[PDB]
Amino acid sequence: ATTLFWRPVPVHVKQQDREDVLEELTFRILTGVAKQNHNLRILRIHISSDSDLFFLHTLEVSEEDFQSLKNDQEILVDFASFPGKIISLLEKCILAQPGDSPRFQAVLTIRGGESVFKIVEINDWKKLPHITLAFRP
Amino acid sequence: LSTATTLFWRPVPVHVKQQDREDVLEELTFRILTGVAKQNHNLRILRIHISSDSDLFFLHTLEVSEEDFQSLKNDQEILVDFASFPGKIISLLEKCILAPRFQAVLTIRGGESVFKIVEINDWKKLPHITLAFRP
Repeated sequence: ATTLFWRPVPVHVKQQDREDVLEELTFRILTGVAKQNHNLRILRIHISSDSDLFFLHTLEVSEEDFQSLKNDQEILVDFASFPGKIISLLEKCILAQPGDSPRFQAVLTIRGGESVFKIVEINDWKKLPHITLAFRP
Repeated sequence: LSTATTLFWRPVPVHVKQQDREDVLEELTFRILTGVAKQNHNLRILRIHISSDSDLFFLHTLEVSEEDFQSLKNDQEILVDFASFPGKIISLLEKCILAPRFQAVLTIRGGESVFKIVEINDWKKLPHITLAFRP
């Protein structure tokens, strides 16, 4: 395994039927091979809280899974360059300030068994979805 | 319709996605019409017509009544109102005409068609607007 990213990121957490709450969530991005298959390279992303044990959101994307994600999210680069672009988007959310425009925000809509993570760019008339991922508790 | 005003009427280079085969680049005429339907509580209506450029053509139409615009406003996470919406769309359409960073994309989704304007950046096709049209 290789930790390519490990630091807190400002995320607007949307709990079920509860208004948005800005929280500092820890993001761990790791790479390597699959546990039950060393012929398959995988990407693992961990969303956690330093003040909650039950708050764990994971996401595994293998090079096979990426081929569907590449078409779904309309990504131009390859699987190797994918974690870098995620890190870049996560960096913008960290450096983002309530005054500047356009502003990048990290959003996590949490439900039962599934949670949707989004990073949007808020311009003058719309929120532009830079990335959309699905995480499991 | 009362006080009808055609805000937009010109062909646009559109990438019409083919499924089993390579997608084709086709010029489609986009018409944006706004007006007042006094038959419906004087509520305003926004019509967008997409048609191919030939004597034999297809016609897909999108209608949004102003009280229904909040549905679209929620789906696409739009921050402006019904009146400011056409201006943003026209702006994106013109960017597609000029050369490519911005491209117009039309794909099939069941019995409907999905129009989309994307911005080619450094790693993906950033969707600036996604609309559903009905034949």
